[PDB]
Amino acid sequence: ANPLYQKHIISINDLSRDDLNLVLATAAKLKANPQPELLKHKVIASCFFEASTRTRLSFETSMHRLGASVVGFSDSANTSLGKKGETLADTISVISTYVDAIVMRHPQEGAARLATEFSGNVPVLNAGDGSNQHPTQTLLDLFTIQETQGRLDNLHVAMVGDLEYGRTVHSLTQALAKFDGNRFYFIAPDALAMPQYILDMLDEKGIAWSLHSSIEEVMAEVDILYMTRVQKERLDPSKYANVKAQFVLRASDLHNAKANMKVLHPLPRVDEIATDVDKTPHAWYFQQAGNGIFARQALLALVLNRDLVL
Amino acid sequence: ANPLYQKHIISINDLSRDDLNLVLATAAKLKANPQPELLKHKVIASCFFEASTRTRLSFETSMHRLGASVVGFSDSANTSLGKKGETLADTISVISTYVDAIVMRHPQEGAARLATEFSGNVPVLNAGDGSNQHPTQTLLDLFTIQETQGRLDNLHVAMVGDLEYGRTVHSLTQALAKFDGNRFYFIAPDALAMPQYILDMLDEKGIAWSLHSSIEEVMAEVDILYMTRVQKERLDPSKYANVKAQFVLRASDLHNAKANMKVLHPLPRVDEIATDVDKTPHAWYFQQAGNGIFARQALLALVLNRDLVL
Amino acid sequence: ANPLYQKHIISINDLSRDDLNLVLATAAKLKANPQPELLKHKVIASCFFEASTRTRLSFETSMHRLGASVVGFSDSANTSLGKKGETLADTISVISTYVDAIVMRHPQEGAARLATEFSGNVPVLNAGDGSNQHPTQTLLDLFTIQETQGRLDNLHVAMVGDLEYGRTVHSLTQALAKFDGNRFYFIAPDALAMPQYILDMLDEKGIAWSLHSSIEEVMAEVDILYMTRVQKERLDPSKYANVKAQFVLRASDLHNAKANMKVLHPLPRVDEIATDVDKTPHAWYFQQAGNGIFARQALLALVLNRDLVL
Amino acid sequence: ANPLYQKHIISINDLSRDDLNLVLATAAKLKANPQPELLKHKVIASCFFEASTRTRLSFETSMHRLGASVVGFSDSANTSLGKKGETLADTISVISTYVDAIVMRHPQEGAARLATEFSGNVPVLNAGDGSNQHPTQTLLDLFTIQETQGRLDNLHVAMVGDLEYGRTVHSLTQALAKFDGNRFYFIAPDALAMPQYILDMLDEKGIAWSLHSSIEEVMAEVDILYMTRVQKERLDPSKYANVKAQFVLRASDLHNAKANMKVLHPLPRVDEIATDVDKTPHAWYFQQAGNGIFARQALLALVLNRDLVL
Amino acid sequence: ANPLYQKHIISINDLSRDDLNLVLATAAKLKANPQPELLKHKVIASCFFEASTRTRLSFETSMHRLGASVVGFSDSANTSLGKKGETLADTISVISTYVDAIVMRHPQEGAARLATEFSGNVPVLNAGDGSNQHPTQTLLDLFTIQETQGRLDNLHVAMVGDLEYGRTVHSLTQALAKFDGNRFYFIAPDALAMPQYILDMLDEKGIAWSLHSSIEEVMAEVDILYMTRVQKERLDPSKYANVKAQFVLRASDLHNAKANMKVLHPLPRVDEIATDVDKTPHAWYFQQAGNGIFARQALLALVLNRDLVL
Amino acid sequence: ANPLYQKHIISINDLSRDDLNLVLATAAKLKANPQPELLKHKVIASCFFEASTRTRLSFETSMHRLGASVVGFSDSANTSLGKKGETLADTISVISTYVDAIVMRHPQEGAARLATEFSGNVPVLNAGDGSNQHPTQTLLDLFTIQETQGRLDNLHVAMVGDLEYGRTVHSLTQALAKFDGNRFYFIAPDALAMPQYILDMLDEKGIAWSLHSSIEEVMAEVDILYMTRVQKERLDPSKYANVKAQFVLRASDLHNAKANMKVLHPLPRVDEIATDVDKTPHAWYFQQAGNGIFARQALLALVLNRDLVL
Repeated sequence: ANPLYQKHIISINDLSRDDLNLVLATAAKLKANPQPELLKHKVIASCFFEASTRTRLSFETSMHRLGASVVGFSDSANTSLGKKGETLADTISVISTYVDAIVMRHPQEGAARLATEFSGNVPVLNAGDGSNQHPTQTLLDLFTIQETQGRLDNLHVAMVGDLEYGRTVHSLTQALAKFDGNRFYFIAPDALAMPQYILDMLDEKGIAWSLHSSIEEVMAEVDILYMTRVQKERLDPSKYANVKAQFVLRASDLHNAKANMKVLHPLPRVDEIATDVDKTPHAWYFQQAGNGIFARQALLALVLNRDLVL
Repeated sequence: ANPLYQKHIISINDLSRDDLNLVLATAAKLKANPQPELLKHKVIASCFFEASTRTRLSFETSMHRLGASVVGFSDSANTSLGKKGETLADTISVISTYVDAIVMRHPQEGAARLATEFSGNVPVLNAGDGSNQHPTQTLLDLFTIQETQGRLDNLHVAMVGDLEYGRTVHSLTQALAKFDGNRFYFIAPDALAMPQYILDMLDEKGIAWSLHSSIEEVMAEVDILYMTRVQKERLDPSKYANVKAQFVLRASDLHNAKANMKVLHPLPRVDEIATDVDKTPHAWYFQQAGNGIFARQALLALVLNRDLVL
Repeated sequence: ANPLYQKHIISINDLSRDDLNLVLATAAKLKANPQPELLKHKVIASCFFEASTRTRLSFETSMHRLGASVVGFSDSANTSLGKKGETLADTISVISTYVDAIVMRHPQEGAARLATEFSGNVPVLNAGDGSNQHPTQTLLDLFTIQETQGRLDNLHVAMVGDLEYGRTVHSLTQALAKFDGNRFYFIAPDALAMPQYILDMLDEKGIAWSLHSSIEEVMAEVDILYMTRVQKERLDPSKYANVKAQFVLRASDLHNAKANMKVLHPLPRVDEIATDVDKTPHAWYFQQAGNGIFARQALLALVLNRDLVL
Repeated sequence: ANPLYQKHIISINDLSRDDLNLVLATAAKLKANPQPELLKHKVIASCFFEASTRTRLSFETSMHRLGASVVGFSDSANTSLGKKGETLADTISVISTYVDAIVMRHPQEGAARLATEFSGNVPVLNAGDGSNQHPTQTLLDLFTIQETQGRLDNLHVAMVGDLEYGRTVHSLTQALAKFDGNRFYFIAPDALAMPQYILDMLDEKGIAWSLHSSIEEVMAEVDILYMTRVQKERLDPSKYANVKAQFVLRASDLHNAKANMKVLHPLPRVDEIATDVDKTPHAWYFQQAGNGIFARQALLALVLNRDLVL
Repeated sequence: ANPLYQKHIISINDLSRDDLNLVLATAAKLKANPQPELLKHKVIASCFFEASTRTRLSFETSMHRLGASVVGFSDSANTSLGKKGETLADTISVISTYVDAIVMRHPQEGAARLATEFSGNVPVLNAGDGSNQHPTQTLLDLFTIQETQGRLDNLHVAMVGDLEYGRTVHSLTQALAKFDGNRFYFIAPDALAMPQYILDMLDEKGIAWSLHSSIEEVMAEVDILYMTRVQKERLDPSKYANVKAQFVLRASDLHNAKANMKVLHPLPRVDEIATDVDKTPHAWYFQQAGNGIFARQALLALVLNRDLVL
Repeated sequence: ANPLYQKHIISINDLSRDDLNLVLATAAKLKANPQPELLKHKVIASCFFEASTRTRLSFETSMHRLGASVVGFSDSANTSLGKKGETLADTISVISTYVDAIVMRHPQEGAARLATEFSGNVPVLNAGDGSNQHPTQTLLDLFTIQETQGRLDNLHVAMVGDLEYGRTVHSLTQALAKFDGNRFYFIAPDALAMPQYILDMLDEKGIAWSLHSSIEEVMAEVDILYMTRVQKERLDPSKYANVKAQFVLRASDLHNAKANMKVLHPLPRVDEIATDVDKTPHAWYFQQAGNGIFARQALLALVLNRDLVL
């Protein structure tokens, strides 16, 4: 069997570098040469306790593309005091007797991990557990970077926006740190700077990093510019306008940028990326989104199919 | 390739007569001899931004009937924006990287056409865009008429009800006007008569038409009686009762009607057709509904499958 | 053909003992040796006019496990007591022209039966019609009992809880009464005792039954302990606490119980079964749930597939 | 006594020319010299089964100005279709043992009248009974006309807007027609003409009335110009289309008005009266509204105080 | 002082036979000669945390009749489970610095009692605390019995309806039993018998009571016939089945009543008392209701006015 | 006339120091010697377009205490649109013809000020206009501080909590800055610090202020500790618990505090002040609340009564 056969996929931190490459290789294989009948006869449960339509669509598309059958549900803001009756445990306890794997998304952190403890030999794949993990987002991010730079080492990577709450970039930073020679740049409105324990983790690994306050300072020399999504509630509406215009990206900010550089963004965006960057060779956020279905196919394939055909 | 392969289907007006017959022929073929594996390995997106259960059921059935895989969503009225953050454009920009074709229904007019501008080479099929278009409803209407009369030319066709707001009949009128020798009769409570630009278009083509105020005047000599659904809000509730009883159909109104005539209705009905007409040979609205899955199969087949097997 | 081919499945009382065994035998066969392509090319409609996610999930999984395609809908608080335009009849009249079978769940009693009157030769399977029937729940119950005791006759069966409103146990009682040598024990807070017509039916068949008020009195000598779910609204919140602690089950209540005994519960449970019973050999409610997909596979298979392969 | 002592005021059509005069006379008297202790020790019920803030504030203020105490309720979007069990008749049978008079507004035509049949000796005053009557509105209208013109005979009065449903203009016309020599001018968007019973009534009394399509025709001759309120569903975007501006009265429309001309509107207005008329000497709708407290004081005074000496 | 000056009135069970008498005497006094200035310059809070219109109107009217000013609020189907943060205790702590007395009604048993622990020197009067107490309802009941019978000893009183939950009949029975020689007659639909603590209480005091199943048995002997109010969920269609008509009292049921016999019902009534009894001399429920303002005047008078001289 | 006769009271910034003292002196006079007939024969409108029960109760009590009559309304969640038809301006235009003064509370900022532009010579008093002003709150705060310290100058004042959104403290700060020798201490979780323009205003006036992060640092030396109410939505639920325990006050935090110090809080509180501080001599928030009715009496008195009697 391959290392990931029948394993739960809960947290980025539970994966070696070996693992990561394994996933990314499979993604690239499946993207080159589809296997629309790899999971024929499998039935996967798409369990979105917290609605997330862009996430469900991607994942369910991945399932069909492998020929698997899909059942599931999207929950409705919850209701009053939850499911109220059913413990999450009971819920998994039952569903794990219907299906061959579970993909779940939930507002409480740790829910995915909890499910593993009642799912028997049914693997669960975390599609988002509150503010904790979202591994396929990170995996899709990784795959996208590698595909476009040809490598995941010795890269110049910028992070921009709400770096304090932006779990997307935490995860991507963590996983890029299992790679050598990489160099980070963090761009944030001061009271939103990158949480320390990461930097501590970075210094301790010997990872070059620089805190800045405007995209310009570094634009000329980065390979990936990864933007997150600054909110109108987080910062207040007076300080917002006074410093908002550097956490917004226009094509005119790309005059001195490298011909290999791609701009990434987990989506959705609102105003943080002006639509005029869309037409440039740098915009790669839609491409990135597309790659989600390969990252997710890869993961489902590796977990449910004992030996992989590259 | 057939003329429709890889084309967007947005508006009835974008189709030639050739086109229409092409669709209708394919419908008839598929109804006679199913191809439950024609679209095996295709993944279609059922995107109902505005909920419409009778429409989604029909369309999704069509998809499974051709062996395609279906993913999608039905949106929930409006707490305020269903979307707020995401532009429709961004939403299509993303979904068009997951799937092989998009079937969408939306409250704004022009939404489907807008989608085509961001869907790349992914075809979109309009399943209703506000009060503008609903092409598969027209096509299913056409197919139903042809099947039952053997021809789409030189026919005597009645329209009844809310002819001012009833887009269903506008479209059907428009498309029947791409045919020769046809003759219309419009039945409406005066302040709800058929919009003029239609008639202008009809006079200009040399199309015989007569405005009436009761079904009786014409019942004896029509081939199709197509009823729309008069509302309790549109006309007030005092004038309603005073003229309501001629825009209601009972079996007793069918004594002098032709043995070829079928009564149509896009559905649903409330009281405008009494249940006693159900048992008669003229009731064909349920049949009509059934034909929906053939009109829609045909369209999907033509669009996604380069060369058709009649 | 087998006796159930193309038959509607509406009410437990419409089935002979022969029928029941036929279903259960098929369940057992399918569980032993899956037929993931038995219903290939069938399209089933999953119509939940009243939402019930544990019920829909189970049923839809059954469908995909037999290789059938699934379309449907879940309704939103049946907001009020109906779809305001469409009669249920019209709705079935239409749907029965799209699909090969109908699985429906509805707030009004008799809705399933009504559907049969408009569905043509399309079979309908009742997945719950208000407080009347839920036959797959009973069938899954039956199957679960037989599997674990090896027989459906001469058994010692306990029912616990809201026996006045608990339709789950009524049905199970009725169907277990088409078997010989069975002995019941009813445990209820007095003003919630088992409806009489049941008992009348039992005396008239010569069925041994005893009314009790605490689980203890009988625990030592039962083969099945089937628990229902007592509500916080039905009994008021003063009397509740004064007698609640015997309609709650702990592992410590299982010291003198038989090594063949299994505890059942249709689910979900809230507090009526403490989680400490989960780890014991008696807990079988999750197993029971899993059997749902075999009872339900069996029924779809028998109905849609003319001759069965055991 | 006084003719109105202990009488109900339910409908305009129940009041003589004398009655009308008495009310208006009293009104003016009270307006000139207040009697803040006239109803000391009375308790009045302000029963607003249908919420209407403008109307309730007026009525209640009047009660306080005369020294009475007020108790009551405004009602709400009714959960589950009402007090449901409790008849209006039981409600009025009870409330009428507490209080000295009942002022009530209700969504059903005839509610005020039914109250009197159960109120005993407690007079009930109608503040609005569905689309039937609203006598104090009419009385404040009359009072405004009389106060500014010095008279209720020999006037030139124009009604403008929705004449089909403007219950205000029906009432006012009825009333004025109890007086000699008035001449009427009716102006509608063609649609929404005047009820034929009103016109028939004018003819027997021998009263001049003319129909018109814009105000221009009539502006130079009128003494009162009364505008109705005009809903979004009362009319549509299609009949707001070529002539919707006379539906919008502007200061410019007033250049040739007689100096004495006043413009009344029962309020609220949405767009039918432009704010630039507010500054003209003809705008009188706010003043009209404040006269309501005198009409209402008058009714309450006359009805509760045996002999009302000015 | 007077014994009740500055005391809280929370529960019937806190009041002596003398207390009861004082209230009733005062009530009669006030009813006979009003003192509309007795509480001039007092301000009372009418705190209705639970909406109850009938109760609030009565209480407020009483305050006004005694010349006090009223402020307060009626509450609503509570969004998000309350003031949530704000404790009732904080609420009472604040309000009791504004006002001179608090009349409050609350959905929780014990709320009035808790209020007194924070109200300081401000008396609180209980207007309903969940299913616990409703003292003024009970006092108006006693007052009506006393006024019409000339007495509260040596009576023959029948309670009819839901005796399990009829908090009105529990209270009234308790109070009457503070008096000598009353004999009681209880009548239920078998189900819903009287609470054993009440009966046990009667036996110690040495008081005659009889159980019965219809009113016929008892009609010729009773002085008061007190009906409870009876809910749709309190009972069901199955126990409305063979004997539901004695649950519907009709004029015909009254042929042999003593001339003095009065029928009281705390109201509202839905179907349990037919409208044809309304005309009989026995019907006294509306009079009963109007007596509430005296019971309530009385309480307020006594509690706020140091020495109440009749 | 006194300076405030017939003036609108909209914003704290529209009042001199002289004004403030004038209000506070009148408050004290009225508290010492009530004038229950000062406003006899005035009618005030209590217009709460946004509901606020603690605010309405206080204000309405003030009006009754002065003998004024009160009419008004509380609005119901603004109902999606608001009032839809009526412009605020029209609403004030009308109400200002009924009444002698307007007290209003409204969700939009500037609504009070707008009212003044249509209210003629009727004074309006702002009872809260979105997040802008609430002057009677500040005034009651001021009066409470002065009464308990004997002076409004040279005081040591602490502000605690959500100092970024907490308009209550902004206003109190502003107004205290029209006094000499005062010294502030601001206690906040960093991303909620006191808005700068305030501080700028303070530096510019020469006002000593110190930013801190825990109550302890200063407890020993303050005269007023004024707490605001930190939300569970504003800060997120992970960071909340990590720093929550210093914005919570227990009695044990009061060991080294001055014998003149009083703890203030506009109310309501939830957990930010533990109930054990209630019993200490420092708790003054309920007292503070009481003072609201004198601040508010003073204001109404000064505004509607041309010359004051101290």
